[PDB]
Amino acid sequence: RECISIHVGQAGVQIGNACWELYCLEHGIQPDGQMPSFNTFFSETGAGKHVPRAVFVDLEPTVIDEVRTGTYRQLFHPEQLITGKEDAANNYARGHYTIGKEIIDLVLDRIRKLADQCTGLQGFSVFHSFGGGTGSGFTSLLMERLSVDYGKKSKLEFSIYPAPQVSTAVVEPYNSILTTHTTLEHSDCAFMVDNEAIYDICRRNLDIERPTYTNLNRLIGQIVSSITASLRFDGALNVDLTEFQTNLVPYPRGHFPLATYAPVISAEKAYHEQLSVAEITNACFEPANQMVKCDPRHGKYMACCLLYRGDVVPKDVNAAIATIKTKRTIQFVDWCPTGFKVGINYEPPTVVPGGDLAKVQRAVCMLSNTTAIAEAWARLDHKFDLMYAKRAFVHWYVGEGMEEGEFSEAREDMAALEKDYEEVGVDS
Amino acid sequence: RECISIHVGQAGVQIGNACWELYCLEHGIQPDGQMPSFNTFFSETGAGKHVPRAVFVDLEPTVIDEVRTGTYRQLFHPEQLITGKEDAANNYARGHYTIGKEIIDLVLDRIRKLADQCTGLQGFSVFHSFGGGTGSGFTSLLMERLSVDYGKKSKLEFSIYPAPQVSTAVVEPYNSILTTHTTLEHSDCAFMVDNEAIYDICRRNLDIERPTYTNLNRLIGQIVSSITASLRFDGALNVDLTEFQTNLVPYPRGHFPLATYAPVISAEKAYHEQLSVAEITNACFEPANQMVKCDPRHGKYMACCLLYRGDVVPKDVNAAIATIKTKRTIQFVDWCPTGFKVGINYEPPTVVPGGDLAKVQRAVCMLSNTTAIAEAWARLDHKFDLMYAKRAFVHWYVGEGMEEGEFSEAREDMAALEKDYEEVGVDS
Amino acid sequence: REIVHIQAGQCGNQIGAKFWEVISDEHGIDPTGSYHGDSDLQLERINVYYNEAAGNKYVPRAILVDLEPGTMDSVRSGPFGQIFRPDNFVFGQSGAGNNWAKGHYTEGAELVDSVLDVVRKESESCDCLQGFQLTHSLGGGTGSGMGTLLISKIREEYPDRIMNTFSVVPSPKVSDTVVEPYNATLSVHQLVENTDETYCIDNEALYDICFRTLKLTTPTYGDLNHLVSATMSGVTTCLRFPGQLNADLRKLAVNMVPFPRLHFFMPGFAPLTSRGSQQYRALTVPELTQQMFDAKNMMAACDPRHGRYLTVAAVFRGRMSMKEVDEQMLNVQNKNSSYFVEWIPNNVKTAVCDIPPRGLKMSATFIGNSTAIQELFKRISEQFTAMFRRKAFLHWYTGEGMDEMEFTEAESNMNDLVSEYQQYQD
Amino acid sequence: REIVHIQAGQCGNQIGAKFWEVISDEHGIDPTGSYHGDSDLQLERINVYYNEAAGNKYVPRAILVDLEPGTMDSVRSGPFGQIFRPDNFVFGQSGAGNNWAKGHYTEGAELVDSVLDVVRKESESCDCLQGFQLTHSLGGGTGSGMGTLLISKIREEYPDRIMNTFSVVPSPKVSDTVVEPYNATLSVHQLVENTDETYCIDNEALYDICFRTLKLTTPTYGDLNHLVSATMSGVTTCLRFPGQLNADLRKLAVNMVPFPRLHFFMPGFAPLTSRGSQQYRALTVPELTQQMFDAKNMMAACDPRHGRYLTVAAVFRGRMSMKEVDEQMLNVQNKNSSYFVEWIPNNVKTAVCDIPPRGLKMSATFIGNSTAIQELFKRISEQFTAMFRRKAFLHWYTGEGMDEMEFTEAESNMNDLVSEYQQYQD
Ligand SMILES: Nc1nc2c(ncn2[C@@H]2O[C@H](COP(=O)(O)OP(=O)(O)OP(=O)(O)O)[C@@H](O)[C@H]2O)c(=O)[nH]1
Ligand SMILES: Nc1nc2c(ncn2[C@@H]2O[C@H](COP(=O)(O)OP(=O)(O)OP(=O)(O)O)[C@@H](O)[C@H]2O)c(=O)[nH]1
Ligand SMILES: Nc1nc2c(ncn2[C@@H]2O[C@H](COP(=O)(O)OP(=O)(O)O)[C@@H](O)[C@H]2O)c(=O)[nH]1
Ligand SMILES: Nc1nc2c(ncn2[C@@H]2O[C@H](COP(=O)(O)OP(=O)(O)O)[C@@H](O)[C@H]2O)c(=O)[nH]1
Ligand SMILES: [Mg+2]
Ligand SMILES: [Mg+2]
Repeated sequence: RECISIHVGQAGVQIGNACWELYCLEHGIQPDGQMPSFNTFFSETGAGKHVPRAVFVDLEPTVIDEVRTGTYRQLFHPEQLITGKEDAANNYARGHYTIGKEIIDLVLDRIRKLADQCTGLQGFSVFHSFGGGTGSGFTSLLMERLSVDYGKKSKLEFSIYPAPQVSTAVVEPYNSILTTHTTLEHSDCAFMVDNEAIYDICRRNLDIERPTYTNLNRLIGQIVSSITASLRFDGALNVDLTEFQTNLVPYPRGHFPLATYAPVISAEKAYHEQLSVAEITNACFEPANQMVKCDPRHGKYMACCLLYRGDVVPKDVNAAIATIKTKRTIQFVDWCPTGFKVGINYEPPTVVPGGDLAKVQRAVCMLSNTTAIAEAWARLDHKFDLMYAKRAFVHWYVGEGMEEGEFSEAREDMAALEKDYEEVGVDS
Repeated sequence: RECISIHVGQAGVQIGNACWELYCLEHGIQPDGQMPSFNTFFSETGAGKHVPRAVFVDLEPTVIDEVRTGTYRQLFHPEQLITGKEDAANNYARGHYTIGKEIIDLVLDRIRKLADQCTGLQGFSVFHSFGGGTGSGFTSLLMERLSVDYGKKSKLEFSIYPAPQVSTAVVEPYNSILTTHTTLEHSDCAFMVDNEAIYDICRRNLDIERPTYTNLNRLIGQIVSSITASLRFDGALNVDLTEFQTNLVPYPRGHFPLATYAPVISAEKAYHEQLSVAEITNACFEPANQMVKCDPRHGKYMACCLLYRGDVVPKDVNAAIATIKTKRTIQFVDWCPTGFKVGINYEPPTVVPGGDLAKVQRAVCMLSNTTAIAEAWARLDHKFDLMYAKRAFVHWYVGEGMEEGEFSEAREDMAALEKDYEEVGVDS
Repeated sequence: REIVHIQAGQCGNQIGAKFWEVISDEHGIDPTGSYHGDSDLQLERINVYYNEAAGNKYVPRAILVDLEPGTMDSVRSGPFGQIFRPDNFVFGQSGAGNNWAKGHYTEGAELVDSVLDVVRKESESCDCLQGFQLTHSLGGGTGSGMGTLLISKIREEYPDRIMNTFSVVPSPKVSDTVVEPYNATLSVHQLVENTDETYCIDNEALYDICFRTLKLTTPTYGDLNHLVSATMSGVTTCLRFPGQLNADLRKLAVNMVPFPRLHFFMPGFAPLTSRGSQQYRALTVPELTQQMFDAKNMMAACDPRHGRYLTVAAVFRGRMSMKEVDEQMLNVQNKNSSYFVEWIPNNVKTAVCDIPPRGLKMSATFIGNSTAIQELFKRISEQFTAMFRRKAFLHWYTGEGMDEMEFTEAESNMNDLVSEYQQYQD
Repeated sequence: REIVHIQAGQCGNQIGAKFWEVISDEHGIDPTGSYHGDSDLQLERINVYYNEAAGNKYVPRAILVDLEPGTMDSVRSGPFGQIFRPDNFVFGQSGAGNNWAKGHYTEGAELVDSVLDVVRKESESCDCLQGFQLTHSLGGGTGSGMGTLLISKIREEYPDRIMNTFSVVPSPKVSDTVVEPYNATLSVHQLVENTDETYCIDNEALYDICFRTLKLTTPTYGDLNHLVSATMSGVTTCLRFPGQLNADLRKLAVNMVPFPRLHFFMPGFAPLTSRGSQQYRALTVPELTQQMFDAKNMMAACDPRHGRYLTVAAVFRGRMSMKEVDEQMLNVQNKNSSYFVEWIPNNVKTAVCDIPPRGLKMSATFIGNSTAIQELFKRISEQFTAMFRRKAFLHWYTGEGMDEMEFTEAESNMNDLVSEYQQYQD
């Protein structure tokens, strides 16, 4: 019943920092590993120290060093903290090939070591970003190997969705297009969120006009914990990760369920307001709490999964579902009946001490696969196209051995993906 | 069994301030929402805090900020307090169109959120003023949307009637004429009062020669509470808001029942004097307590509703009615028999601590639809005409996209309205 | 043998609040539901109005109906609101607002299906129903509007059961709803031909009695509805309890209705005088008959000596001689022969029960069917016409789909009852 | 004479948690395993569900099956999880994930061999089995998927034993798995012809009952599964305990199945009302029959008066007269003759046990086989078709090797049950 977390790149690792901090908060784990009390994620020592079963990869020492100098440096095993010396430079060509390919063997052997520590490997999940060099480059490299060795294990990916308006990486389209090509075909499911959309959540629901990544990742951590800690904890409907895959992936392509999370409420907003299960789920179908800037009303739904924490009675859930099925404007694709996975954990929602979110007594996470995602690809299509037509920055990949045909090909694969969304949109 | 209050504009909000203060006084609600004890208006939290189901709209931060810095800032939910940055400038053209139309979507979504919080929305009422930019401009904009979404719910409006002698808004005729055009057709019933008439009440019955709006709105609040708090409280004849509409609106045009309220008595005037139900109702048919400067003896009655608080015995009421039907000079229109709605609540009348009105043991509110209202329109007709003939101030509307034909049209709609009053006056 | 009662409208619900109170008084049933009496008779015929639930709990065989929970709640909050089971509270949410169209024609119509289902459940709980009784106002939305709808369906299900109703008739002086005559007109249109009989109660007359003979200066509706319940309870107890005469409700109906359409009644009650005079009163049969005949002791704002009497029922409670009763009724017939209709020989009929109302030695209930009743119809019809021409509040009604020609026919039907009273007034 | 019960899936495991609790309540068996009762009957027929282990320990004759230790652990952690022996916990590691293919076709299939071995060990421990019972969900991976596989093998080993199962049927409103109708379709395809009978439980209907008649605002699945266990326990106790009628499960099966393929049941239960009304209820046979017939007291989201009734079983617990029962059942047959099928004279059958359920004076279990059941199949089949065309999540299933033509045949088979209900609906 075990799983592995993999943190690649800054985004992967810094999100991971929040994630493991939250898992410590879930059980009262001390920075040194001492836990007085979740062995699906952790491995126990004779001292009662538990080791989070995870791998941290950075090709630049700095971020891992940040871990190594922080409080959780005692928690993590030195072998889990893997670092190279040089970067990918925002570039798949080095991340996947030239540079990252050198260290990956080590990385894999640490993974395999942990796989041998697992007794019942259920699977794993990889945290990264769609635009970066290691964030997406190295990441796909890893998938190429992991899908061989662990072909039957859960291969869930979580990635930051490139913001349409702000991006620090000029060749991000190129990176992301190459990842599509290589991740679609290897991964089982990839989830993503938009930091821009999140900012809007922070300013509207948390009332914060100063979000940093350390805020943004707390919110992400909430979502992740709902599906990682609480799915291993007790509930009414205990849903596994493999079950998630078995209930969220409808086609052999990928699919890309997007996250939505409600409650996201400031302490003051929690006052004077009573949420019910149904009210929270109402919020879950509002564009306003959509974690990716993509309009839910534009597309049609294919999948939807609702996962519940704390004070949730199935009775209320059932009523809530009835209304979301019938009251809303949620259009859905023919193919699908509304079999929405309901996970119901008794495990209460948790809050980070010193965080922004209010203590809540119940909480709902929503995953959804909508046809509007093709518009996200359309965004990438043109951004890629523009650059590629001019061949701007192309020498930074070509010099590492990339082929122009390959890039065209990858775009075409994306186009095919868009076409398949088109297909799904056609009802039948 | 729920309802929504909507406060638009200063007039709407400052009156609302008095209204919600009174509701707090009705139940002992603390500024923080803590109530130790009316859930038709309020929504309950797990802390026992109740939230007044209302929306506050101001396009200028200041008045809402006044709320936000006062004691009731803890009572109101931050989302209920909606503010823009700029004003309508006394001008429908910006209030309804150019400016207010930008924020209204937010406003509506907060309304809809509350509508979803309602379980049995009975309806709502809107507080504003006939002359202002948001007071009437924005207001009608709102009605345009609310009448679609909530077509079957109560749409009661309350507005300040432009004083014939004092007005601070030079284009008030123009504003009010445009509202007629758009409110007549959308709203169900609009009530109004004249601050000048009220001043006369304050100086003659309360003996106060220094009324401010904060006095004036207390008196308005009294009237409103009689029909809002006490209609949800227990009585002999428990009358609902929908019932009010069903008992006050005779035609599909609008109608405009005017308020009259007796008792309005200073503490010293209460001494040495014993009011009965009948005596109070005698006062209700006196011009002297008429809240709008329009002579009750001029027109003919069409509707009349009497709502009772505290120590009222139907027995006495019946006798009182007999005498008002037969003793008075109240002429009434043929169409109507004297079916005057009697609401009889056991709920006692309440008084604002530090207010001007005396503690009374019983109280009567009167609503009435008289043909004399056409004279009020006549006032507007000429004021509009004068301006419009010269085309004074016209550029302040034209520059926002208003049409001259439209203005003519709106006047004509008013003329038609006057003609319908003429019609009703003709007995048949 | 059993009766089901349904209350509707704020009026009907508050009247029933007193009615049931009295019935339990009659049988010694506690506000909480159990029987703590002390007479054999108290339990013996309890079946007509109560189901004994396990634990010696008695459930009043009645349904409380409204479209606002708050009124229902206030009923429930008092003594005897606890004796009613939750299942007898059938209500919606959002009023009616005293609108017939909403009550009958549209919204209230929706609730009626759930009401009727409970009615059916109770009809099965009874061994054998004698009939049904409903309490309501003629000018009210749920009282008359929704109530009428219900009646038409109950009658349909049970043609063979007694369908009667008591209703508050708009008093000349105190109408609450501007279209109260409209609602009343519509209820005549529907009720008269869908009921076996209806009673006419005028609050104005009641307020006069309470001060006129009872000399009271503080009544409320609960005090006046006490008087109403006195007449209602008077009727059914005899049917319940041992007497001398003929103690069956249906037989009463048979004796009081000479013609299929003219079944309107004027209730009255004796003894009914202030305590001061109680030291100066004598209790004889002529004493009760004096109070019964006197128009001022009628609860309906009519004047029986203005019209003609078609039928009279005199119900007596307590030990009286047969002779005395016979003779005094004869005397009444003789002395007031100018008001009685010549077609019916011996138009005054009697019924005698040997059980007095709690606290009194004797009592009598006056039930009459005169032609004078038509005057109420005339007042309403006239007022109606004026409103009809103007369509006052008819946009509310036509807005809910009520058609003016239906109202036109309703007007005719009112006029028809008047003409038929004239046809037998002679 | 004995029964073996197997629970599977998170649903089945949690239902069984309440079921066994109740059985031990019935016999006075402590959560730790020993007998501390107080009635002769409590031990007398204990054999059907318990093995007495040395020390006066009773072992529930059941196997708990899952593919996740954590659910099993949570069961084990409560009272009565200690009464089960470790050997009755058979589970794997890694879910199923609500995937039929995994459960039945592939991975769960692997575990079944160990389950069956324990089954065999228990079949030997019994003197003489009457049958087997399984608890599961129709749309679940281990509930239906793995569970079905097991059933096909048990039936193979014991053709002569009763094979029945109770299963949660996907409610119209709350499906959890997107392909829940797919799993259900596949289970029909496998189960119907590999079972003697199956019961149809709808959670939605259960949630309505708990608020509708029981007036409760906090239930959980444990409270609703209590109601489920009431019906399950109702059936087998009679078989266990002395009664009047005919108290054999097989005989029940014989009387309820007119046709080899149509063996689906609608359970219902009486008395089943809130405490408030308990002070206003009477406890008679007609009272129970009123609650039994009423569709709202059914635990299946069907409507028996929409379809036709093929067979009805009325099981009674506690002292009742034979006469009264006979007459009321006859009356039911008479009054609801429009719903019964004309081919079966006297289609309402009874069974009577003299032991009441703990705490009640009397109780009754309603078991029906109507044609109305087909409506559930129709809903599923339709939903299935849509998904079938799109292959939603079928890559998960086809990825594990499930072939679409097998699914095609499953669809037909669903439609076949509907057509056969039509064939006997007439
Ligand atoms: N939510 C979130 N997004 C982040 C965080 N850090 C970076 N990102 C986003 O991820 C992308 C940045 O990737 P980089 O940090 O440039 O690169 P990398 O993927 O770590 O790998 P290299 O390019 O080789 O350094 C941008 O789109 C950022 O907006 C973080 O802590 N949280
Ligand atoms: N009774 C009462 N009348 C008020 C109050 N405040 C303003 N009024 C009247 O309402 C009108 C003033 O409207 P404004 O305050 O100018 O404007 P507004 O309607 O708030 O909206 P803008 O023009 O965009 O500022 C005048 O006729 C005032 O006499 C108040 O607190 N009470
Ligand atoms: N006697 C009597 N009349 C009542 C009572 N309540 C309302 N009424 C009368 O009923 C009429 C009003 O109808 P109402 O009962 O409010 O209608 P509804 O509640 O909408 O069905 C008026 O003529 C009142 O005098 C009451 O408790 N007793
Ligand atoms: N009555 C009832 N239904 C349940 C319970 N648990 C899950 N369910 C129902 O079972 C279906 C989900 O299947 P599940 O039991 O999770 O499948 P599995 O665990 O993979 O075999 C849903 O329709 C739920 O409503 C329960 O404890 N009681
Ligand atoms: Mg980096
Ligand atoms: Mg302003």
